[PDB]
Amino acid sequence: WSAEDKHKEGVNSHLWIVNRAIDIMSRNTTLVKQDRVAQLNEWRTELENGIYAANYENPYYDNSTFASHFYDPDNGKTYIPFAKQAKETGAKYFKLAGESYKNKDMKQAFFYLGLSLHYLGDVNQPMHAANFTNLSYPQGFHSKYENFVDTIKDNYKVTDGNGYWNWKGTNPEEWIHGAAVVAKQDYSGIVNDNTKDWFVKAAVSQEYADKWRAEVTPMTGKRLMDAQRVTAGYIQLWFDTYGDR
Ligand SMILES: CCCCCC(=O)OC[C@H](CCP(=O)([O-])OCC[N+](C)(C)C)OC(=O)CCCCC
Ligand SMILES: [Zn+2]
Ligand SMILES: [Zn+2]
Ligand SMILES: [Zn+2]
Repeated sequence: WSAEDKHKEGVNSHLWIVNRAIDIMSRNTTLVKQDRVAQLNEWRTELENGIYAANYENPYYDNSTFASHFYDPDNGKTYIPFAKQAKETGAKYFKLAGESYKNKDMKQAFFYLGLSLHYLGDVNQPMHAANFTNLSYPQGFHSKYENFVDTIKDNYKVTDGNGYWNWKGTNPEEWIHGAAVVAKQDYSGIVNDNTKDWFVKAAVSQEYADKWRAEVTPMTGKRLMDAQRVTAGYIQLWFDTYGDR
């Protein structure tokens, strides 16, 4: 997903997903301790820095190849042989964030959590769970799709307090893998002969530009809503794990 601006949801789908997940936690009045939401907002600057940094600097963006932002649940690999993938990388920052938290280094803890949330967010994007990059055919489709998502995401906000609490085990890797499994299933709903064909013809015909956008919207809405619920459960897990007990 996009992450063009560090603090603006308008062009940062990653930030939007996290903010909506926090809203889910805020709406939940039977399980979530609201002081957890207070802490996230207190260290929002560091959190947002982490969400953003993943796409703009080393080692997070792997020398501009973003290899660590991809993870195919079927073979457990990213799109470049032997490179690090989203599951191990996302889990790495989830744990680093927790250790910092336990040591009262809030700035470090929330920056790392932000990074971890970025990776979790990415595997919810079908293309990232299928190793379909901006260089995959049709070239350029990956980025144009994520840019389009920013224009319609607000129509798919989750408005209840039901996050996927304890969705998977206590191991963050299970959460990232689980999200990728579901996302890859919805891959064909976004990338297929039709959308590929229309995207290419969209170059000369606005008529076709509207066609592929419409075609991928339903599945996009579903993916965005799932991403919100999973992220809320992931954050809740982080606090249950490192928040004393
Ligand atoms: C020269 C143009 C750069 C565009 C690159 C791009 O759109 O990357 C998207 C994801 C990046 C992970 P993401 O979080 O979904 O990033 C989206 C936003 N952004 C690329 C602007 C940082 O990575 C790839 O597809 C790898 C191949 C790169 C080809 C040059
Ligand atoms: Zn992304
Ligand atoms: Zn992407
Ligand atoms: Zn990314």
